[PDB]
Amino acid sequence: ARKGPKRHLKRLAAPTSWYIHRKAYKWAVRPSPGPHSMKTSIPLIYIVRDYLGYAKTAREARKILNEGKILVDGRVRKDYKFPVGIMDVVSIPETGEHYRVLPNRIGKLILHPISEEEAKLKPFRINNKRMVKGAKVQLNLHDGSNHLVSLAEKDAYKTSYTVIMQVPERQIVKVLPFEVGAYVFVTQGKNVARKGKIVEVRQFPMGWPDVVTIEDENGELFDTLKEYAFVIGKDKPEISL
Amino acid sequence: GDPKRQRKKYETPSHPWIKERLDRERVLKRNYALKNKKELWRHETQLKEFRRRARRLLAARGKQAEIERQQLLQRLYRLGLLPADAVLDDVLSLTVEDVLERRLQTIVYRKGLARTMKQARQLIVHGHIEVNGQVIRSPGYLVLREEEDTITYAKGSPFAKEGHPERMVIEQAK
Amino acid sequence: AIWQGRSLKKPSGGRIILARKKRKRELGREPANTKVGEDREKRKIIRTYGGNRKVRLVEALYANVFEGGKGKKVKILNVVENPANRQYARRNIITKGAIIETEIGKAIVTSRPGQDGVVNAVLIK
Amino acid sequence: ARGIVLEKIAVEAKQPNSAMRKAVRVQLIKNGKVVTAFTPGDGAINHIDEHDEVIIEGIGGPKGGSMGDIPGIRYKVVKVNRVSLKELVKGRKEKP
RNA sequence: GCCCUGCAGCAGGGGCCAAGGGUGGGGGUGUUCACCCAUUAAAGGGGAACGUGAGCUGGGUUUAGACCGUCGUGAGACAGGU
RNA sequence: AGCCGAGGGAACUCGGCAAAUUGGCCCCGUAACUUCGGGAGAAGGGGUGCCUGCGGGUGUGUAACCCGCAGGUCGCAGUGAC
RNA sequence: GAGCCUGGGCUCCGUGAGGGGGGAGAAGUCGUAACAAGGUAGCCGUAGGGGAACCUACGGCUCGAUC
RNA sequence: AGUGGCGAAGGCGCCCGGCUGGAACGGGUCCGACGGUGAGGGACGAAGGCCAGGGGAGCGAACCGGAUUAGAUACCCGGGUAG
RNA sequence: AUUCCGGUUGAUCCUGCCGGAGGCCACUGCUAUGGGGGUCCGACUAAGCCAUGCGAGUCAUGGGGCGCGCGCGCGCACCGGCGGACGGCUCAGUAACACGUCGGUAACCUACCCUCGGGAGGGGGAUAACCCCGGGAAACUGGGGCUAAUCCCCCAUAGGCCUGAGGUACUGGAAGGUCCUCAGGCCGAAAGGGGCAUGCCCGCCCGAGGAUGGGCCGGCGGCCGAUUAGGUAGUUGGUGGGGUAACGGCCCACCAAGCCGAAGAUCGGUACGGGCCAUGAGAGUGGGAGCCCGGAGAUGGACACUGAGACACGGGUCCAGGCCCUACGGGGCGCAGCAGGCGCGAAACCUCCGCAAUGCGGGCAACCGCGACGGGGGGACCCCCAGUGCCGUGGCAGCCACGGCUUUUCCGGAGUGUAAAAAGCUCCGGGAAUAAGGGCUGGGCAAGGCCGGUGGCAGCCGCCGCGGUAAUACCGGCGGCCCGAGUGGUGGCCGCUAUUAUUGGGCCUAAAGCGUCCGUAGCCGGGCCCGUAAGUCCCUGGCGAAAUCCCACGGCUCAACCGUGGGGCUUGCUGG
Repeated sequence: ARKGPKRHLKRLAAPTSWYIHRKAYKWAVRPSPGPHSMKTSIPLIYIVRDYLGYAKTAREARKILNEGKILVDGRVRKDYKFPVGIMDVVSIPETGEHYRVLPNRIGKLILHPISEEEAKLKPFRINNKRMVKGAKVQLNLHDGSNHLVSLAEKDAYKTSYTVIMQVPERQIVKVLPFEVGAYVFVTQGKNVARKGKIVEVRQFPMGWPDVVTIEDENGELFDTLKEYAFVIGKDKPEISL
Repeated sequence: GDPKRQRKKYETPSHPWIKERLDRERVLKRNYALKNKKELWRHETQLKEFRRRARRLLAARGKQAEIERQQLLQRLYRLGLLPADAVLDDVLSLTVEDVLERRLQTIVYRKGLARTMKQARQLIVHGHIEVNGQVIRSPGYLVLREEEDTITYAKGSPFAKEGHPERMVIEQAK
Repeated sequence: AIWQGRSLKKPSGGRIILARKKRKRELGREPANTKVGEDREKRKIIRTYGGNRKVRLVEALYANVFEGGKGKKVKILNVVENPANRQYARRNIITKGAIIETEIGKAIVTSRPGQDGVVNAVLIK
Repeated sequence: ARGIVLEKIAVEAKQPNSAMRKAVRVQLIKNGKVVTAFTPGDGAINHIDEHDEVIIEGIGGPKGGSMGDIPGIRYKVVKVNRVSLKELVKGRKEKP
């Protein structure tokens, strides 16, 4: 019987969001707790080794990681268990390479190459709000991170808006609201990786979440949940998809 | 629960001692130079699988249905059992002799590289026959349509010389 | 040991057979019978599930009496009319809901001393 | 199953047949129960003796039961002291 | 304590002297004897008014009550049982 | 005519004769068999003093008779003898 | 709150003087009840009787032959 | 006296009088789907048998007799108890 | 292949059962050349007992100190820190919110990890190693002296918790929640340490949140038994409290009389649950050891300490039952971990090599450790591809003589391969030589009317039936047929079986209508109109892990196998 928490993970039990061979071996890297969830993230060693192919074993990957040759959100990361997730940026400055992490229409995560200019911005989705001592407002974002704001400007930040921020120094620019003409990118569900504009919102009673309708530029309509609709622009995108 | 076990790819008859089946299988075994009944039975099973797929797909409505239809027809054209302008009803007229004609032993005989089917089997198994570029040693390989013209003798093989005694004895037939 | 985890009978009235041991999470502890003191106050400290802390009162001398937002620290005389058990008034045992005399008058206890370490009471009108 | 021989006997064949069928009583080693077993072959009873260990199978019959013209017998001898009766009767092996 | 032996020893069998001491406990039965158990050095047999009721007991037996079986016409009897 | 007797417990005797054991009240729990009325108090088990208090029933009742519970304490023993 | 002892309930197994019927098995003894109107037509139900198949009485059925 | 009739079935035959149940026919009469089957449960139910009380002609299990028979615990005959 | 055949008669048609003929699993007889892949091998009886060796460690950049060489460098142990609660084994118990699925916690905990906002002030102490002296058969262990810390303690400040009165800034579907102000009180932090260097690396404490992992609750769903019919007495609820991390008869005091049940309670039997598997045309029947997710247990049973987490397989205490060492005073152990052994049985392997790959813990890192994992050894475990010669002439009826050829396989060797090996792959030399059996032979059912022996004996036989002196049915010889590195025997499941029948059976005479009626639940119910929209139908959102199943493409010679993608499966739940 189990007397405590788990520390291993088998390959047949790994999430579906990964590009991994499940029968080659028995063991997989269990990620460490961190910003994103388990169903929405992949460790760094798999990126270094199986996606880009800069190493064939794990010793080599650990060795490159322990020398600051790879960044995530403008920060150095030496832990091969750190979970990388959606809207995050992987940067190798020794090769001039910058990738943005996004899902497919299938539900798996990939690497979309971008430029050095767009590598310095990261969008965030406001997921909740709190009042903390000193009478200040704390925004709880979608990667599990947090931001502080003054009381005077509380009405400008709500629980589904999007905020663009310089990544390392973490300064805000270009808030984006949730309205009936905003651009959207779906992150989970059956309609993942689709994109379009908002049309209508719908609420329901006693615990059931809110729904939203969207129109793609071919003219077709589709519904999904409101917490799955990432806002990235007003009329056109601000990042590359 | 119970886990997976690998299963046979050939079927046996329901009764072992019926005169008609015995006679037919005897004739086929003799005229195609097979070693056992397993080979005959597994070719027959291939046929039956094709035939069941056709019977299922026929009159099934959707998108995966037509996808699978086209897949089946293209697979058959590639194997060499159907022409291009074919339809799903041309499958049910196929027989086992075609599957038996699509194997290396028979092709090596019909091409003039061997005097007999047994000689062709020996050549294949000893490694004197080449496909497009390769050495294959399995007389039941089910040659494709684009390879039937790339079948020759291997560079390292005595038969690859035009003056070999046995190769001359082989060309003496034609 | 105080198990405090599950019942060995179904509502229908049938019997149940424990399929596993008594876990440690499920356990309980023995009660603090907070008494009126004579010389001092007594407090115990207890480590708990997640590495946390509880404070037990065993003997009490002082209470915080509230009358409309203004608090005073006074003493505790005889206990009166505990509506939860007959013997508590006699033994002078303090619980939530108990009525106590102080230098001022009668007051009702609004706290749980076996969980908090203090006796907070509201004065009667 | 396995057991030890105690008694060698002969049984009458049912009607309308006339013959003696050779059998032995066998005391099992699992449970100690005594059963009866038929010895197949021409002369299979001479390759057997008391206190020999012998292995016991079903004889083959309707509903796992008596077969042909010897009812009352459900079992059959297969091996004698870890050798096979077929071989002992054909003459290819010997009983240690 | 001794003698003969078909007494090698351990023992057995048969006989002579010897009456100082010992020879017990339990099971069914009213029993005496007889039978049985476990021990023991061995667990002898007899007499004394079948020693001993002005010493005890009171199971058996032979009164007066009653039951069964047999015998008898019957009243009734039984060295037959309760 | 009566009281106590270590260790064993019917070895006593025709026979457990005589003596001893149990013993009041409350609660729990009680077989075979049965003429379904009984057996049955079957059997078997736990409790029981004094003090300080709290409640209930009838009643106008700090009159009277009855019924439940907690805590404290003493003794080898609380239907303490009868 | 283990273990130990004690009583009760439920349940599985082994055994026991003697007796009961069942099923098989070459050839035995006594009868001759059922199939033909089987030599008293057969059979259901209830009751009584007899070495045994069986026999009688009351009520029924035809799955009973002859005219 | 019927190959007939009434009754849920078992079963019901002299005549007259009284009480009572159900069906068919005829019907521009009344209500307006109130119906079918029915686990479990209930009511009726030949003969024979039992309990309690009466009665007892004929027939007649058991029983007893005479015959027939190798025998006859039976068929046949004469008597007879329950019923 | 949506299938039939033999058997009751002198002969016939029926019913109905027995057998044959197909597949999968376990044991087993005879026989056996070679490779590849794979989730195979003490599960069934004994969750029975275990000799030996291994299965959990790491940090010297936390601290003081000893030794060996030139303050520096190497090595050992000690204190201290994190981990040892994962992984690995098994199927006893359990008919249960244990499992599956949908939801919930506004009723809760969380060390390692991420983000943000803030802090590191002032004092004290001991004690291992080291030195002296030891005791005890051992296991273990005493006294004195000296010393340090990221060891221990204390003050302060932050902060944590309770209560009362107000304000209404936040989230949310909805505030016993968060924020602001006041008041009365209990508990109460920290290592600016280490390294490089003339600031950078690794770190300590508080708070708000998340992630990871868990605890608790609910609706639906899935065995048999009436020769088990009434059960329950903290039992069902309420008021007030205790206790828990937290709701709760979880426990306590008081008031009531409720709770479950023929739509089968209670009791008894068997049994880890699912994804899955076998079979069948399908409906359906049956099973659930091996791989994954969940649960439970560590000789039986009970109880506790330390820790974020245990009532803790390789840590503790006791009772029972077993065993071992002893100097007889006393001590120690439980393989359902890898191998190995005894015992039980019809029934299951080497006391091997390695941390190179995949992963875990520790560590700034380099790196160390791991019977997990990987790699070989033994085995008729399952699947895929092959071999035991080919050609021509002649003679017979597949064989023999003759003359040539090839080398899969075999014998020997060089490379590559591999952690090291082995095997496998490329090449070279030799040489048709190095390699077929098992069952059957009367009908069912394919194949002998041939020969010798036995003579109602001996024996065969799924069933029918042979054998009593010319035996096509026994035994053997010679021939022949089925499958073929396999072929036969025993037992179990599905199918055969429309012999369990929803699809889809039957009840005058073959098994089978209650003796007949009236009626409770329940099932089935006349025609038109209006309404609702619960069942039913369509469209769409969120869920039903992966492996397994079907198809196509691509990579290992093809294949089996692996990978990319597209579909189903998940017997369904839920929002519009």
